[PDB]
Amino acid sequence: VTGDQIASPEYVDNLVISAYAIWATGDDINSSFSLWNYDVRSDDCYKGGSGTEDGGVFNALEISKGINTTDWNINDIWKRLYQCITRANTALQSLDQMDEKTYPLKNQRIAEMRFLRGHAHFMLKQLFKKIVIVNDENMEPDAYNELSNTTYTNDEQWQKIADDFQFAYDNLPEVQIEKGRPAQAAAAAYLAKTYLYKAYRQDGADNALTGINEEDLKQVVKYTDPLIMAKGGYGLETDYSMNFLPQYENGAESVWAIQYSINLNWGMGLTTPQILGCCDFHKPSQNLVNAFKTDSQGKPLFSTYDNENYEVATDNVDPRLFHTVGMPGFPYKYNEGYIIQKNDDWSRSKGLYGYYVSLKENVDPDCDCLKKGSYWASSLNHIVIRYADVLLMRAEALIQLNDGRITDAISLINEVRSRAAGSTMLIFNYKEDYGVNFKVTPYDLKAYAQDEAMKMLKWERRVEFGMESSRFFDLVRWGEAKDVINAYYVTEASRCSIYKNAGFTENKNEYLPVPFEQISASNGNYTQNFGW
Ligand code: NA
Ligand code: NA
Ligand code: NA
Repeated sequence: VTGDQIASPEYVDNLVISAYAIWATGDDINSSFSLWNYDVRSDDCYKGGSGTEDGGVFNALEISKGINTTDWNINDIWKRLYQCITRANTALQSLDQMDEKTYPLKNQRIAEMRFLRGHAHFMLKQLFKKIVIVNDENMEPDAYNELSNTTYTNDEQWQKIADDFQFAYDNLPEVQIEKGRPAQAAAAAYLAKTYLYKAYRQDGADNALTGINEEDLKQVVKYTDPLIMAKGGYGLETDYSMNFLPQYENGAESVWAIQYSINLNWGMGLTTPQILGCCDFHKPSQNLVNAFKTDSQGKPLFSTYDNENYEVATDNVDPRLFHTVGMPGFPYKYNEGYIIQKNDDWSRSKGLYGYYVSLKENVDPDCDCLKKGSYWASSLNHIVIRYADVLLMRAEALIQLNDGRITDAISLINEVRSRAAGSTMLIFNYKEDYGVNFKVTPYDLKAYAQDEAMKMLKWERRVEFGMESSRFFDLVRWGEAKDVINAYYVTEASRCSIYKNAGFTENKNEYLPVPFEQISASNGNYTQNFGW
């Protein structure tokens, strides 16, 4: 009955499109949904910019000192991520009322919105730990006003996120024509990722690891099953570099990505190098550059890598370095017209934060995909889930299960590591032209003890996902952020003097404080993180 329809298809589809759109337009230069601004806490990178006071709140995060519950940036990322949840919930409110006879893709669209809701809650959970679960799109103002971030235990909060991805897995198609819409495999991947983070229990009052749960790990293994992934045709790109190039978007490795177009990615506006005039943020560390060094057999220098800086002429190196970090003497993003130098064209801080450039989010300066507004921004997609992460999540789970499948996990690591060894498509002249000694070899498929296998796993993550803003979150997952980050502060202070007085406090700095503005507005319903 035409005049009795509260919501037409067009209007509901517009709500759905709006719920996607906020992922491209809802963030900003100091609050990117990549969360790069927060991964300055890791051993992968430095804040950059003009100096320590250019984003003082982010300097404080970088060194773990002088962070406040009231900091503007902390409240802002909370609010921006909750705005994404609000839009997904608005769409669901209308979708729930639709008649499938009128709107045949009702259930699939519901699944899309639940997936987006899960994406936002997952990132909030990584950042803040103790979060509000806003999963009732039909909630009245009174119920809405009594929401709390301790209604659910830590483990239950992870379960609630998983529940959204589970629905999504159960209801999404295997293949999407419109690639920004998640497919079944993307829900499976994110469900697995949720269970992986859930498995490393923090079931006590503080942020310490209390156990590693096997049932959660079995869910990771279940939802990374290559038979599931095959239904969507997902797999490694032929060459690693293709993950980060405009003409290779939506490939087999792009399990799920945010779609930009010439809607540019303004949230990366600060991370362009100084050669474009601004802003030199998000700078690879010397520690990360050194982590690409390899031994005479093509393996990581597990205990010695960081003792001397990478030296092109003499050292074996992983090709992934040259897709991750732009270094002095080399082309910027594969463009021989822009050779990086140790000078003020390649530093906004006279060298304080060094001369490395993060390549992954940057494009060829001649790209038609690159525009200048207030800042320079491109249409390069942001991949939330790369297939390499599926394989390495699977390996991690298998290694933690330690139930006779560590050799299977090594085989998985080797699919990623072998791919890196061959990844010279746009850098194949670097031996002849620059003296680069490429050497990466897969591991022998023999019996490894669990701790050795886990070391190999962590190391493969390090070189696979440098500068992709999950390194800090991994260290917290693993319960070792204080030790790894404090050791990095000690070693990196001789290279970047911003770390002189750095120091991480365990059972405090594993997460951001819940923002005070939020606590205050909740009238006692929100609880602060341990140690804050
Ligand atoms: Na850092
Ligand atoms: Na690349
Ligand atoms: Na630079």
